[PDB]
Amino acid sequence: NNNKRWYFTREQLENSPSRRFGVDPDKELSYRQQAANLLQDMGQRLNVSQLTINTAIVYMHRFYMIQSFTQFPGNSVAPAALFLAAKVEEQPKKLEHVIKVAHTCLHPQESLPDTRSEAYLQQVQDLVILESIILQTLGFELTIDHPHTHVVKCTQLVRASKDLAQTSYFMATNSLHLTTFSLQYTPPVVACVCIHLACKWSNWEIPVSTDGKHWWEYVDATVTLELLDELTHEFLQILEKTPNRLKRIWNWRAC
Amino acid sequence: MEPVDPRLEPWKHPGSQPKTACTNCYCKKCCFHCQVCFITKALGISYGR
Amino acid sequence: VECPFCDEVSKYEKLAKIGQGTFGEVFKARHRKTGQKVALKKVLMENEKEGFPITALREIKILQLLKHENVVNLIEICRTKGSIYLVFDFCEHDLAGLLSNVLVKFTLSEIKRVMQMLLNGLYYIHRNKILHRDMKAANVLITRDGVLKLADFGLARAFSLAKNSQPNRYTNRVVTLWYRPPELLLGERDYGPPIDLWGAGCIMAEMWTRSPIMQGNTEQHQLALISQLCGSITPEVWPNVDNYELYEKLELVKGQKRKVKDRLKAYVRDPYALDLIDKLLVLDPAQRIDSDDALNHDFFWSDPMPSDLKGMLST
Amino acid sequence: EDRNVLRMKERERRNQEIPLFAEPYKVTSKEDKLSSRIQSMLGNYDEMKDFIGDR
Ligand SMILES: Nc1ncnc2c1ncn2[C@@H]1O[C@H](CO)[C@@H](O)[C@H]1O
Ligand SMILES: [Zn+2]
Ligand SMILES: [Zn+2]
Repeated sequence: NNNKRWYFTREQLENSPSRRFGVDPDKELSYRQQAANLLQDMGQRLNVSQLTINTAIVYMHRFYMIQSFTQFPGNSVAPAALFLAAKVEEQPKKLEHVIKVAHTCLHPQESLPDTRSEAYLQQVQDLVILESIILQTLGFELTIDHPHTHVVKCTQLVRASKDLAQTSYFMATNSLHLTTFSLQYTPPVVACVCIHLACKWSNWEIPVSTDGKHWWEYVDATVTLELLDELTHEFLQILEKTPNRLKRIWNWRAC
Repeated sequence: MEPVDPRLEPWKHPGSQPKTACTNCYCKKCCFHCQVCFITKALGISYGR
Repeated sequence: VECPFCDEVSKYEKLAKIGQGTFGEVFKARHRKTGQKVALKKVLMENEKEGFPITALREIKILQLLKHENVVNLIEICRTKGSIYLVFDFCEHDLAGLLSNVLVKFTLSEIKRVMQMLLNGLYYIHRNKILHRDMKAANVLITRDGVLKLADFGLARAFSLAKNSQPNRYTNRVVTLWYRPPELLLGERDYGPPIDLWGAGCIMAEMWTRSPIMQGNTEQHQLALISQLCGSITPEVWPNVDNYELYEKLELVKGQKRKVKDRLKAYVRDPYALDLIDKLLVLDPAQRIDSDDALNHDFFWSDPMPSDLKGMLST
Repeated sequence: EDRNVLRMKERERRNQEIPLFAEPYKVTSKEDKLSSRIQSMLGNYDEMKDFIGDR
């Protein structure tokens, strides 16, 4: 039962280290989403793989099943996690570069601190420390499996169109950003939920195989239609609770 | 946003940086410019104040 | 500051220093309550320039994956109330030490067994898409019961069979210089398992010479020593070696004939042994023997058959 | 007992340590509650599909 270490029940998620310090469920979930968004932004500026960002996000999710947002702000943890993930996923970025990108994101007003300043070397010390804390908190379990792997593999099998492949993959990223599925269900299960959701939206339908089995049976042997509907439900529920509550805020105008 | 063949080795994966810089326009195209834009513009999630 | 999945290293008692690793100091220690021996490899975060070393991260990742009788075993990772310690299963001996020890004498049978276990280990890690990238006598451990263990994966990494297309650009300056193969010295960055087997050849020669066979001081010096011993590096013996940007930029001696068997003849004596070393120190990695072919070589299945080390080690 | 056999037995010990679907189609009806919900919330898929991903 070493798997169930980084997988939790709803009772455990409800009793988070942050709940322990008086942080509302919706507010903690918000803090996670912001960290994910910050990780994604920084990652895109650093130009690392999405894999790196995704790994960094799972670290963050797991970090806060042990530590509290009270004690460790997301905006301090996030650059450390990404810096670590960058190495693990074989696209390492210079520590100088990360602190730069992090500064740009969190302080667009301030000027980029001097590389010699006492204040800059303090930023370095904090990042390197947090990395060490993240590593120890995770028990040096740094190998992460993502839904994207199984999503892409599955869409090839079922001969999906580019849009359906794109959308399924897109929902996989959204699952990491907006939910705590990475802490509840294994990547193959989440992959199905994403594909299932993309299908219900697009009205694409995946038939049964030549051997009479549903597509998700080729992804995970524990998944059932009952589970998929129920999780797609929960996924949508999380989507509504986002700010802008899904309303279409664009303008139908030029630029 | 864009799928990546998982069979690629980690050091082979393309970078996540979009070809074009993120704007402040809120048109449909710009709200789905990239993952960051979608999460921040379309869904209203931000880490900054 | 909670930390449930990282025990304190206090549970172990350091007994002595036992060498310098890829990124740390290494200590022999015994568990305070059970007496179980371990090797603590301390991650030296002196280099806070890039935080936790990616070099150490790879070792931890890789050894959590690899599990084999001839690969060293990672037990856990410990902290101090801070510095990090990698905790390995302890091995009484290392091959370099044994070869330097004058009281240690190998029978031919025992050498066969050492090389057999070594190549078995290399065979395993290679099929799991891992390069060791630091094959040398000092990184080969042997337990009290005479079981060989490949160790110090600080320099190891995963590699690809990619993809009839865009080739890899791995790190070039790897492997201890003395055991570094020709292609790396010529700047190859799309290499593979053969680089480890070059080292296996170098180590196999040491089993009889009791001293590293090519001790260069620079990459050019090492290349020169290789040329003298293995013959001149030429397209005739190594197709498309021309294509290396540095092939002419370095100026390589052209006269040298191959003298591998000639020079090792007096020390090794065994015919099959000489042949296997000859196939391991082939210049062109495409023509260099591989783990599987090596392990089926007559050297391992002719008399005297390999025997257990346990005997020789107690002296 | 022979070397060839003892050799092969070891070669193997070494070694032992190491269209299903039709093309998906559109479905106008019947509609289920899940789909109906999703479409009401995310909107019309075809209006969005060319914005999610690359062209
Ligand atoms: N378990 C061990 N037993 C003996 N020496 C070791 C052990 N681990 C590492 N070393 C030594 O550490 C150095 C390389 O890390 C070599 O000198 C090697 O012999
Ligand atoms: Zn616009
Ligand atoms: Zn953008």
